[PDB]
Formats: sequence, structure tokens, C-alpha cells
Amino acid sequence: EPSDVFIGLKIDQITGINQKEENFSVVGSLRIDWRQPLLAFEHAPGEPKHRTYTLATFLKLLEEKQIRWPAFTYHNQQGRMDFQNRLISLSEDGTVMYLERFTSTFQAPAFDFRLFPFDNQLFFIHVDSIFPQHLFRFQEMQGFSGLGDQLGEEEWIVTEVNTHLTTHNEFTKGDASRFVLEFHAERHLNYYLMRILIPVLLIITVSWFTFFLQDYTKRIDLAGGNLLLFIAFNFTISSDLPRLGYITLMDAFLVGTFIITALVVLGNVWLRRLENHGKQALARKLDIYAITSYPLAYLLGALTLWLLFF
Amino acid sequence: EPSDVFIGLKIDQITGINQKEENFSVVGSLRIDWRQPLLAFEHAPGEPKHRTYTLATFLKLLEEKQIRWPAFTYHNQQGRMDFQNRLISLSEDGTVMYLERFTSTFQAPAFDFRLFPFDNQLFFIHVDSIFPQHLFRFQEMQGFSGLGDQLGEEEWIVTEVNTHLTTHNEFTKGDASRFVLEFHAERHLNYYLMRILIPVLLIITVSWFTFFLQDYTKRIDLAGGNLLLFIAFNFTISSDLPRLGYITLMDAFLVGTFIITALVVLGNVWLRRLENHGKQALARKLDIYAITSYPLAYLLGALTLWLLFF
Amino acid sequence: EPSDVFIGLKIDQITGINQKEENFSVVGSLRIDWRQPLLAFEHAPGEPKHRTYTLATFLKLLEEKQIRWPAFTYHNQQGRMDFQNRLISLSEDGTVMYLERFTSTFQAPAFDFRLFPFDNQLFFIHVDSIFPQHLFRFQEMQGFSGLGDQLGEEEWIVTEVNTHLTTHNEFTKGDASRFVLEFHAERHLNYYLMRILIPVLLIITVSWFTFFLQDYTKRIDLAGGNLLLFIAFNFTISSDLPRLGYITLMDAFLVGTFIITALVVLGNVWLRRLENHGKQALARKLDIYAITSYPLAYLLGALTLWLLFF
Amino acid sequence: EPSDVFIGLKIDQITGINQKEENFSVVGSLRIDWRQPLLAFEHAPGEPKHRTYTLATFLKLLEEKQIRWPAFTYHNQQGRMDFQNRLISLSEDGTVMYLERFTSTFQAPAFDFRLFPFDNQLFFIHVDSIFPQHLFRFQEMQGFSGLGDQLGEEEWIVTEVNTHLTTHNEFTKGDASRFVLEFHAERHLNYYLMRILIPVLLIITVSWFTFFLQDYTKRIDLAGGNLLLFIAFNFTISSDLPRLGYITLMDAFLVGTFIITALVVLGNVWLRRLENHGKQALARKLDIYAITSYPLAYLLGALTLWLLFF
Amino acid sequence: EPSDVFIGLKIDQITGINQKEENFSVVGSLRIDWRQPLLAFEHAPGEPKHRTYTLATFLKLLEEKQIRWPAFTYHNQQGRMDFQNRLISLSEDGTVMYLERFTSTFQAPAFDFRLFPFDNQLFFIHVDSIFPQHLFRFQEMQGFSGLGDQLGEEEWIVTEVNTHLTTHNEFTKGDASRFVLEFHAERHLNYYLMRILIPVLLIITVSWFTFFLQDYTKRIDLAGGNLLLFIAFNFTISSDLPRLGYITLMDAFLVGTFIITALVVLGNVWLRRLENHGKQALARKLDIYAITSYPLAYLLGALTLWLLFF
Ligand SMILES: CCCCCCCCCCCCO[C@@H]1O[C@H](CO)[C@@H](O[C@H]2O[C@H](CO)[C@@H](O)[C@H](O)[C@H]2O)[C@H](O)[C@H]1O
Ligand SMILES: CCCCCCCCCCCCO[C@@H]1O[C@H](CO)[C@@H](O[C@H]2O[C@H](CO)[C@@H](O)[C@H](O)[C@H]2O)[C@H](O)[C@H]1O
Ligand SMILES: CCCCCCCCCCCCO[C@@H]1O[C@H](CO)[C@@H](O[C@H]2O[C@H](CO)[C@@H](O)[C@H](O)[C@H]2O)[C@H](O)[C@H]1O
Ligand SMILES: CCCCCCCCCCCCO[C@@H]1O[C@H](CO)[C@@H](O[C@H]2O[C@H](CO)[C@@H](O)[C@H](O)[C@H]2O)[C@H](O)[C@H]1O
Ligand SMILES: CCCCCCCCCCCCO[C@@H]1O[C@H](CO)[C@@H](O[C@H]2O[C@H](CO)[C@@H](O)[C@H](O)[C@H]2O)[C@H](O)[C@H]1O
Repeated sequence: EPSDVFIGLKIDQITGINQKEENFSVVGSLRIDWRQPLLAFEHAPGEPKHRTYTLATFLKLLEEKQIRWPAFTYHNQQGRMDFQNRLISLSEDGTVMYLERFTSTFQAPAFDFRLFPFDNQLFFIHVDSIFPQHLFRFQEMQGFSGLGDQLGEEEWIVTEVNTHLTTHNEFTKGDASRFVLEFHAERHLNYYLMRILIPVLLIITVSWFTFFLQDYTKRIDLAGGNLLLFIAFNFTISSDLPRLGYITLMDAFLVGTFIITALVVLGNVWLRRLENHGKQALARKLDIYAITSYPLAYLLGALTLWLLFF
Repeated sequence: EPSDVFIGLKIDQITGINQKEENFSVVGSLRIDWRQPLLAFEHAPGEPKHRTYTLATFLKLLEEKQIRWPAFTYHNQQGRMDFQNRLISLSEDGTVMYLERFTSTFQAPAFDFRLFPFDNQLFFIHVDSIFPQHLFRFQEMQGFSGLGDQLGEEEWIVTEVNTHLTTHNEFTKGDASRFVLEFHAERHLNYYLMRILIPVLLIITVSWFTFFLQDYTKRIDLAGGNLLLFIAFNFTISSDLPRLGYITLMDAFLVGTFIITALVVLGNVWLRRLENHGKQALARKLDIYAITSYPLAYLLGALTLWLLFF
Repeated sequence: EPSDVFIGLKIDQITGINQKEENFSVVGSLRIDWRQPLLAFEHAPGEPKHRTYTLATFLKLLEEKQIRWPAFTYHNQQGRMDFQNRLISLSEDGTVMYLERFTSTFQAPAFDFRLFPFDNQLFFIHVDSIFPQHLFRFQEMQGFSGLGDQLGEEEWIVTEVNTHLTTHNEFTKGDASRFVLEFHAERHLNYYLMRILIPVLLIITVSWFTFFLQDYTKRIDLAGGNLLLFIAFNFTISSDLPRLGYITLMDAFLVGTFIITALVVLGNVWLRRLENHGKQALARKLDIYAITSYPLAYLLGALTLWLLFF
Repeated sequence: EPSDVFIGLKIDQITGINQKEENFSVVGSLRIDWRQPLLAFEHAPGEPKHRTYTLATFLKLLEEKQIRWPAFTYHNQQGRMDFQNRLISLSEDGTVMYLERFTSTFQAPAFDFRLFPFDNQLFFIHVDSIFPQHLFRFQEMQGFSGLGDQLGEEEWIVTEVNTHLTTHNEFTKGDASRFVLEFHAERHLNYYLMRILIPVLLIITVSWFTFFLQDYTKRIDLAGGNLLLFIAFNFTISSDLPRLGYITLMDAFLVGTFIITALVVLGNVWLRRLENHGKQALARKLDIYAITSYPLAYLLGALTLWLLFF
Repeated sequence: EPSDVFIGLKIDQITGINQKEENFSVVGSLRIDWRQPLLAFEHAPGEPKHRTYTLATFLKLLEEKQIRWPAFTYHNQQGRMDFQNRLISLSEDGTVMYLERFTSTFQAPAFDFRLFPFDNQLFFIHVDSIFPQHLFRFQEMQGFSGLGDQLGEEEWIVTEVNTHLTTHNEFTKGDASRFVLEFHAERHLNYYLMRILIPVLLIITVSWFTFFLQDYTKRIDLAGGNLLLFIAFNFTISSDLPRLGYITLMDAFLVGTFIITALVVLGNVWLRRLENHGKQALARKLDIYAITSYPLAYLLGALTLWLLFF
């Protein structure tokens, strides 16, 4: 009969969420309870009823007794797992308690930035049993798994935390146990309001206000400058994401700013040649519509982006 | 009866304080005195009264004698702890002296940047007993714990250092000991006066002085440039912080600069159209108030920020 | 007779493709099946028919029995291979199953950026037998090798995956086995359309539209600014590549932008001196051709680049 | 009687001096000669008169014989010491020769940037005896300690190298030996002349030359631009230092550039309003003093900075 | 009699050349053949004629037999050497074959940037015998040492590869063997033509062409902008080098650009005041020489730089 391996994973810190590399790093602890009756002992007269081991001594003991351990792997770990404690407690009836405290980075392949920065992302850690389920069957350790009270993450807010058990077939024909700890996180938007939204809005609006001069050349100069600045914003914002194969909401907004600025310049050149070839009064009359249409474009385009993505 | 484990933590260096990642790194040393009578020995004729061990040999000896060690964990450590010395001295009556010298990064989850750069932050290191308090009870080693004389930190100044003992329930139903070494630090403000405050003040004041030209178009051009520069300052300053979900005092000051610059531009456009449609004398009379109100806004807004945050 | 070593390499993650350093990093797993009859055992009465080892214990056992293992090396690995599991399963007839799970960076010396960003690159991992082929002959493990379902790579798309066996002579006069896992990848072009192509097109076209002012000095000013911006784009784009000894398609396009902008400026200076020394009407007539030739240059040059590289 | 431990530290490379983190990294080698008569042996017939050990085997031998080793610590090491060789040679009379070759970073808490870039800094490595001086007394190994011939450091020049012995009380009530290797270094100034001094001088002087136009508005525009550029220089230069709590000479020079530029702008606005309200001839007469006082300010301020700091 | 240690070093990859840190990183392999007759064995009946060891087991065997190994050190290694394989093959007559495959960074203290980017640099790896030459004498392993076919380096081209044997006295009074593998490399210049040379040439020439306007103020404005851009190029280019104590050819060229631009501005101010105080015709006549002398300065200065450095 397969042996039961109870698994608990506890995330104590989120040291970082790297959206460009699409990974996240955590400090967490793994707890395993596994009753192996072959490990049963009897303490000596007035002798310890629980035996404490390093991971190394325990594995050497298991090899000497020819006992297979429930070997596992963090399936989506990437890089070096920095271990703090790898401790074993062995009770008299053969129950092995294992504590593994670590820091490690994990892949986040469910990142979808289409709604960025209004996106809710899925983060998980997979713990895979290497041996098949007719040898070991992972269970859920009760009252341990989850997320901690001081995760130390400022941009992200955890919205849902979940655990469950599934299967994998990485190395065996038969099914092998997989423990999953997953959580969902959304962003705090204050950073994007302050550093991205409000600057762009101020530039656009300050341009509109300066449009009341009635000097078409000034409009063209200012609009060219605004386009340059918007392209600087494009490069800055794109730096923080991966080189995605699809368009983000932020990309749509920035392309809108590019296009609206260019159309502003074009309309101003038409007005300036209208005033150049004698049509100054027609130029001013149409300047009325230029003013009364600069912000209609931005409102309408914002509604269009909302309709598309949401 | 529970065994007493005396704990001392000494911080010798602050190698860095990373406010963006909200962590800090230290070079420090841990001292543990723990009397285990089972470890008592007798030296041979004219033989050493104290035995020196590596951590590895000592733990193998403890496992061979089936003695549980007071296993501990740096609860808020993140990443790899680089150990320098892990030494053991065992006296004849069984007193274990342990020296652990290390470099490690630690989480700083109490960072609150609301008053930045006038903030005083709390930094701590937690040392957790893995086993419950009916087995081991942490005490305070006397005359060892604290902070050193050459911390090597230039921006921060330590204001208070403290130690105490509390409990945790990370891995056991029963309470387990927790040793805390905490200190409070504030910033030196010279960097912010020289690189942030004085440049912004110079830009604002040089703009005001140039406002005495009486050429409204020059005001608009200069103000647009000033707004661009202030947004560059926004991006630079925000780069050094995390993507906070709340507004910092620095954010409030930068938003004030944005808004005041935009209002300057708007007032200048109104003046320029007043001079455009025949009201040159009214334009100049109101230019008087424009000048006499440019700095009132900045003083009043600075007082408003002080009132809000302090 | 040489011993057969069956090899399987599975790539589970592409943690990154570094085109500047010309390397790529993966999380993957290596599987080796190797029948060594000298390792045959018999389980005790009702005793395990498969023995589980750490890599270290197994190698010590092999050394004690004076059995040569099929030593191998990742020929194009660079840096530190971070191992997760190094596990051994030994069956009763002497079949060794080895599992090696790792993270490592690998050289990508086949990077050819001539068509960048329309390039398809070759990535491979070489696994080399250190000992010659009269001792060990690598075979292909069936149903294991390849690439996974969640590679986590956003810019690149895998187009072909392949495995095969070849030889090398790194350390022996005789041939030694080499296992190769290779795959081809191309880029998603969305990043380059949004962040590179469309901004450059907008700048060029907005310049052309502003050319309808009929103010030659404005043309010269705007063109100088455009040249400056294009050189900023040159530096940015080149930052992401290595310091290649040959010209990339992107380099050709940027040099074209430089030259076309300079020719624009030159033509405008000629027009401005034509209008300066009395030939205003001739200046305007030729301005017709200036306008009707600004975009012909860009279309013709784009066709020329396509002809050259493709 | 305390045992003599002769110490030699040799610095072979300076891999880097990090003035922002206030540390420096070296490749060096440590030599220890320590006569322990308990380690005396006799070679077998025609057998080696010197025994070669790894550090690990030697420490296991010492533990088996219950011999305390002279445990030491690099007191100002920070981070991971990457060891190359840790070798032991044991002669027949019990003299242990130890070779430790390493790479490591070390704290530089004596950095004082007040005169930067004309500063001479103190760099040291402390080697601390953990055990008190009634057990071990550090001596100086003769003809080994110092700095090498190829340090590989380009910006810094070593001016003085010194060794000596002192005491510490880190872990014991009694005094413990401390070996110090210190050296003083100054900078090559060519980098600062070429990249900092000459650009600033060129900007200032080119501004002065352009002041001979007699167009006050051009002066104001150019001066505003110069102030912006000087603030860019401020941010760049400050990036390379820590966030110091005191003013550097470079900070004083940059603040001088800010202030002189602002005063230039102010004087030009006064001249422009003098010419505006009818006083063109008075404006020109005072423009004479404006010109004849622009460089007096810079010379006088440079002398003032020299007087203050030197 | 001293024992012969045959040495072969093979460089398979150049993972990077870091000219700012003046180091280079390689993936390479070390081969050592060393006949120690004390290691001679006899295989059992039908038993392996060659014994395979890990480095650790072999060193423990050597210590047990009290055999001194030829201990060596990579003299100019800096940082951590990441080992891939450390394998031993021991033949029946006692010949030890050692394979060491590694990744490591090495100091490049022969970097001389005076002719940069037309410089040919010397790169070497030193392998030092720790023990003196009356114990071990390094020889050259034949047919192994050198550089590989896929070095993976794009900017540099290897021009000469060499090996030889010399001596050192690092740790012993007597001479100890030193094996040297050195190679010379030069740069591909395409990067510097495309990203540095051609942009600067375009800026200079586009300025000259715009000089045919005959509007001195435009010349001054454009020249000031060009000086600013050249100083940006100075900072960018200097970022990639160390903070050298001497002047590079690139530094000379950039200082030339600064000075020529400033002289352009000065001449234009003189022309503008000549036209201001009534001498418009003299101003134009001398403008002829201004034009006919702008490029003479650049050609003459380029010849001067060539004469100085070459
Ligand atoms: C006065 C009381 C004294 C009694 C004993 C005190 C505490 C006992 C010490 C237990 C620590 C185990 O000792 C050592 O710890 C570190 C991390 O902590 C482990 O970790 C080390 O190797 C593992 C290998 O994966 C790495 O993850 C890790 O980066 C590295 O530092 C070591 O492999 C272990 O050998
Ligand atoms: C002439 C006198 C000679 C007498 C002996 C001299 C000194 C004795 C040497 C004691 C050092 C112990 O030897 C070695 O030291 C380093 C750090 O120092 C330890 O540290 C190493 O493993 C631990 C694992 O967590 C890591 O933290 C560390 O990054 C790594 O370098 C080694 O695990 C230890 O095996
Ligand atoms: C309740 C059940 C408990 C039963 C036992 C549970 C699991 C058994 C633990 C097996 C892990 C092996 O133990 C340890 O693991 C880490 C990685 O995982 C290895 O890895 C360590 O050394 C290798 C050396 O190349 C490095 O690649 C790696 O960076 C480092 O962390 C250690 O060398 C190994 O000693
Ligand atoms: C044909 C002749 C062959 C004869 C033998 C040849 C040479 C003998 C090899 C001696 C090297 C010792 O073997 C190994 O070396 C590396 C560095 O070199 C050491 O270093 C390793 O652990 C220490 C721990 O602090 C770290 O500093 C280091 O980053 C890590 O790589 C290993 O701990 C040691 O086990
Ligand atoms: C089915 C066949 C199975 C038969 C056996 C298969 C192969 C045998 C495995 C040999 C590898 C040796 O095992 C392990 O490898 C890694 C690198 O590879 C070594 O390297 C490790 O320690 C050294 C110390 O300097 C470091 O350089 C290195 O960064 C670290 O990963 C380990 O010290 C060694 O213990």
C-alpha cells in the first residue's frame, strides 16, 4: 500500500515579484510528516523519545536501512534554493517530521499583462513527488499551509490563497502526486496614477490650455515636443515589462497618445497654410473646432480602449 | 525542565539598506551559551579543559549521543547567509559556547515611507527557536548584544538599539522563544537638500525672476520646460522607492510642483489673450497679481503639506 | 564491449535568453539509464527490490567496487549549474536510473543577428561523454527528451525541436559520444512594431506633414532634432545587442534614417539660400520636388534593405 | 605559555574599489606558521618528512587529538569569501604551515569624501584571533605581507603600505590579537579633468563668450539651459558617491555653478527691463560690468572653496 | 629528483571580456598527467586496469598514503571558480590523469587603452605550482593547450595564442613552476564606426552644411547644441572604460570636438558683433574663411591625433 506523505508549504515573505523576468521570489518553509514504521526505535532507560537529525545524517541512516524516502522537487523553482534549516524529528513509532526553510525564485508562467496595470495574476508553487503514487501519496498537512502576516510586498495585494493536490507524469508512466499552493494578487494603482497617469494628463491638458493662444506655429512646436515626451514614456514603461507578443492596455493608451499628438500637428499645419494662403477667417472659424475636438478625441479613445479590453 | 539557551546578537556592519527592496544587510555575530550536562567530560592527565569543535563535528557528536540541539532560525532572513566562523567551545561541565559570524540580508517589513525623507524606520532581526519552550527557553546573553562602533552606514544614523524576548508559534502548538534585536534609524538630510531640494528651489525661483520680463510667451515656454523637468525629477525620485500603494510626502511635493507650473501656464495664456484682444493695460495690471501670487502658492502649499503629514 | 548509456534531456523552463551575452538559461532535467551488471544485488527476505541513493552515496559505492561511471559534461554550460535533485534508483539486475534536475546557463554561439529582428536562432545543449566510445556509447532515451509545455518565454517562440547523437574528441584520441538537444526559435515582432517601428514612422511622417508649412528654417530645425532623436534610438537599440563585427538589418535602417535626415537638412539649406539670393519662385517650385521626394527616399531605401538582406 | 601564531597577509589584486558601497575587493593570500609540538611525528623508513593536508583533514586530525587551533576571522570582511586553496604543510617537529588563497570584499569605513576627488583614503584588513592572548599571540610573518606588483587598479595609486599588531575584545574579556594590513591610496585625477572639469569649464566659458552678443534674452535662455545641464551633472556625480551626511568639495563646486548661473539670469532680467523702460544706454553701460564680473565670480568662488576645504 | 607534472589548459569559451573591470571570463578545462609510482596497483583477476575517482576520494587516498600532490593555483583568478568536473583516472603504473572543467573570471592587468579602439590586448592565465621546483616541475602537455573553435566572443578576434613555462617565488624561497597560456586579441571596429564615428561625423557635417545659411545666431545656437551632444557622447563612451589615469585616443578625439565647437561659437560671436557694429560686408568676407576653415580644423586635428598616438 502506498505511504502517505503530508505536505505543508508556508510562504513567509515575498522578497520580490519580477514581472520582466516573469518570476517571483519567496522565503517560505516546507513541512512534511511521514510515518515510516521501519524507522521505529525504543529509547534507552530514561532516554529521548524523539530523535533530532540533520538532513544529511537522516538520509545516510535511510540509505543504510535501505528505506526509500519520498523524494520531491519544486517543479517551477528556478535558480538556487538557499536553505536555512533542513531538520528532522523522528518519533518512537517512526513518524518523520521534516522542516525545510528556504529562499528561492519561482517561475510565474501565468503572467498575463493584457489588462496591465489592472491585472490580477496567478502565482503558484508546485511540489512534485518524484516517485509514483503506488509508492507515496501526498496529502495535505492541516493548519500549516498558506501565506504569512508580513509578506513585505508593497505593490501587490494578495486576494485569494488556495491549496490542493493533483498529479503529474514527469518521470514515471504512473501518476505521481503534486502539491499546489497558489495565490492571486492584484496591484496597488497609486504608483501608476502618480508617476504615469497624472504626468500624461498634465502634459495633454497643459497643451490644450496653450492651444488658446491662437498661434498655430506654437501648437506645432508644442505638439512635436509632446510626441517626443510620450515616446520617452513609451520606452520607460516598456522597460518594466517583458518583450510581449501581444498588446497591453498601456501600449494601447500610449499609441493613442502618439496618434492624437500627430493628428494635432497635422491639423495645425492645415490651419497654418489656411492662414498662409489668405484664409485667416476660415482658419479661425475652424480653429474653433480644433479646440472643441482636441479633448473629444481623448475621451472617445479612452472609452474605446475600455470597450476593447474590458 | 526546559533548558536555558542564552542568546547574543552583535551587528558589526550595515553593509547596506535597500529601501526599494525594503531590506537591509548586515555583518554580525551570534553567541550562544548552552549548558548540556550530558556533554560533560573529563580531560586526560594534563589534557585540555576546553574542547574546540567545528559546527559539523559537534553536530555529529550530538547525533551520536542522541542530544537535541537548540535549533534556531533567523525568521526574517532572506537569501543566502554567508557564514565566516561556526565554532564551538565545550567546557568540562558541559557548557557549549557557540560563535556564528555571518553576512546576511534581512527583511524590513516595517518600512513606512509616508514622511520620507523625514522618516524614522524600525529594523529588527528575529532569532526563532524551532523547538517549543518546554524544551528550550531563550535567555539574553549579557554584555554582548547590540550595534558596533563602525557600522559603515553613511545615509542612516542609529537612534535607539533594543533587545528583548518574545514568543512565536511558527511550527509548534506550544509557544517557542523568539529573540529580537531591533534598532531605529533616521536619515541624514544633506543629500536631499543638495540634490533634490535646492535644484527644485533654484528652478522655481529662477522662473519667478524671469517672470519680470513681461513677455507672456516666454513665461509659457519656460513653464512648460519647468514642468518637463519636474516630471523628470518625479521619475528619478520614484525610482529609489518601491511602488507604494500610498502617497509619500515627496510625492505630494512633486504633485504640487506639477500643478503650480500648470496654473502658471494657464494664467499666462489668459494674460496673452487679454493682451491679444486689446486689453494690454488690464493684462499688465493683472500681471502684477500673477507675480505677487506665484510664490504665495508655493509657501501656502508647503504649509498645507506640513499640516497634512505632520 | 562498450556499455550503453541512454540519455534524455528535458527542458522545462527557459528562464531567459540573453542576446547581448549570447547565452540562454534553462531549468531542465537529465535522465540516464545505465545497466551495470556488477551492481546487481538480491533483496533480503521481503526487502526492497529497488535501492534509492543520493548521488554522493552512489559514487562512493562505485568507487568502493572499482566501477567506472559514465562521466559526462555539459559542453556548452557556462557558470554554475544549480542542482535541485541528483537521485539514483538501482534495480535488482543492476540498472541505474539517474535523475539530475538543474538550472544552468548555456552558450549560444550560433547567434546570427544579421536579420535581426526577423532572425531564427539555433539553441542547443551538448552533453559529452568524457570517456571514449569503446567504454561507453550514449544512446537516446525514448519518450523523455524535448521541450516542455510552460517554457515561460514571452519574446521567443520555439519552431523546431530535435535530438541526435554525434561524437567529439575533447579529451581522448578515440571518439566519445555526444548527445545534442537543439531547438530553433524566432521572435514575436510586436515589441519592435510598437516600441521601435511605429515611433520612428511617426517621427518621419510628422516631419513630412510639417514640411507643408513652407518655412525652410523650420524644416532645418525639425530635421536636426529628428537626427538627434534617431541617434538616441541608435544607442538604445545597439545597447541590447553585442558589439557585433558585422552590420545588422536594424543598423542599416538606422543609418538610412541618419542619411535621409541629413539630406533633408542639406536640401532645405539650398532652398533657403535660393530664397535668400532672390530665387523665391524657383525655391518654391523646387520645394515641390523636395516634398514629392521625401517619402520616395524612404520607400526606395526600405526596398534596398530588403533586397540586400533577404 | 601562549602559543605564537605568525601571520602574513599578501594582497595580489584589487579587483575593485566601490566608493558608493564604501568597500573594496581583493584577491590575496594568508600565510600562518604555527608550531604545535603535539603534532610532531616521525616519518617511516625513507618516508616523507613533511605531510600535506587539506584544511578539512587537518581540522579533523586536530579534533581527534583534541588540539585547539588558532581560530581567526577577517573582522571587516563582508559577504562570501571565495577560497581557492586552503592547504596545510606539517613538518616533523610540529610546525604547521597554512596557505589560504581567497577573494573577498572588505568594508572601508574610513572613507572620507570631504576633499573628493583630492582625497587620500585608508584601506585595511583586520585579521582577528578569536581566542584570547593567553592562548595564542599573533606575530608578524617576515618577508611576506604587503601589496603585489600587479594590483590591477587603474583609478587608485597606493601611496603607503603598513602592517602591525594590536588587540581586540570582540568575544573575550581578555585581550585577543589583531593583525592589521593597511594601505593608503589616492586617485588619478585625469578622469575628473577630462569628464568633469573640462566640460563644465567649456560650458561656462562658451556662455561667457556668447555674452558678447549684447542680446539679453539670449543670455537668459542660454543661462537657463546651462543651469539645467549643471543639475544633470549634479545628479550624475552624486550617483557615484554614497548619500553622505556632509558636503563634499564637488558638492560645493556644483552649488557654486547653480548660484552663479542663477545670478547671471537675474542680472540679465534686470538689464532687459532697464532696456525695456527706456534705459538702453544705462543698460549697456552696466552690461560692461556684467561681462567684467561673470568670471570674477568663478575665480573668487574657486578660491573660497579652496580656502574652506584646504 | 623532482617529479614531472604535465599541464594542459584549454579555453573553450570566452563568456565575456569586461574592459571596465579589466577582467575576462572563460569556460575552460585543465589536464594534468602526473606519474606517482607510489600509486601503482594491480587489478584483481579480470579487474579494471584503470581506476576512476572523484577529486575528493583521490585526495583522501593521497592523504592516507602520505603522498604530496602537486598543489597549484590559478594565480590571476578572481572570484569563484565554478567547477563542472574534477575527475581522476589512475593507471596501473601510477599515472594520474586529472580533468578539471571550470568557469572562472581572470584578471587582465595588461589592458592598455591608449590606442582604444585600435588596441591589441594581452590576455593570460597563470597556473602556479605552490610547491618548489625541487619537488615538482611543471611540463607542457602536448596536443591539448590552446583556444577552441567556438569561443562565443563577438567583439574580439584572437590573433595569437601561446604557451610556455616560467617561474615564480610566491610562497617559497626556491623557484616554483608557472604555466602560462596567453593570447592576443584585437577588436572588430564595426561597432565604433556605426555607433560612434558615423553619428559624430554626421553631426559635424550637418552643422557645416547648415553654416551656409549666413545667419550667425543660428550657427551659435546649433554649435551650443552640438557641444552639449558631444559631452553626452563623452559621458557615454567614458562609462565603458575604467577611470584611467592617462588619456585615450578616444578622449583626444572628444576633446577635439569640444574645442572645435567652442571655437566655432567664438568665431560666430565675433562675426555677429562685426555685423552688429556696421561691418556687415567685412563680416561676410570673413564668413568665407569661417566656412573654408571649419573642416580644415577637423582634418588637421585628426592628423595630429594620429601623429601623437601612432
Ligand atoms: C550552543 C548551541 C550550539 C548547538 C548547535 C547550534 C545550531 C546547529 C547548526 C545547524 C546548521 C546546519 O549547518 C549548515 O547550515 C547551512 C544553512 O544553515 C547549510 O547550508 C549550506 O549548504 C546548503 C546546501 O544546499 C545551502 O542551501 C546553503 O546555501 C549553504 O549555506 C549547511 O549545509 C549546513 O551544513
Ligand atoms: C597554521 C594554523 C592552521 C590551523 C587551522 C586554521 C583555521 C581553521 C579553518 C576553519 C574554517 C572552516 O572551514 C570552512 O570555512 C568556510 C567559511 O570559513 C565554511 O563556509 C563554507 O560553507 C558554508 C556553508 O553554509 C557557507 O556559509 C560558506 O559560504 C562557505 O564558504 C566552510 O563550511 C568550512 O568548512
Ligand atoms: C518527512 C520526509 C523526510 C525525508 C527526506 C526528505 C528529502 C531528502 C533531501 C534530499 C536533498 C539532498 O540534499 C541536498 O540538496 C541540495 C539541493 O537540493 C544539494 O545542492 C547543494 O549542493 C550542490 C552542489 O553542486 C549545489 O548544486 C546546490 O546549489 C547546493 O544547494 C545538496 O548537495 C544536497 O546535499
Ligand atoms: C594529476 C594530479 C592530480 C592531483 C590533485 C590535484 C589538485 C588537488 C585539488 C585541491 C582542491 C580542493 O578541493 C576543492 O577546491 C575548492 C576550491 O579550490 C574548494 O572550495 C569550495 O568550497 C569552499 C568552501 O568555503 C568555497 O570557498 C569555494 O567557493 C568552493 O568552490 C573546495 O571546498 C575543495 O573541496
Ligand atoms: C546512470 C549513471 C549514473 C552514474 C553517475 C553519474 C555522474 C556522476 C556525478 C559526478 C558529479 C560530482 O558531484 C558534484 O558535482 C558538482 C559539479 O558537477 C560539484 O560542484 C559543487 O561543489 C564545487 C566546490 O568547488 C563547486 O565548484 C560547484 O559550484 C558545486 O556545484 C560537487 O562538489 C560534486 O560533489
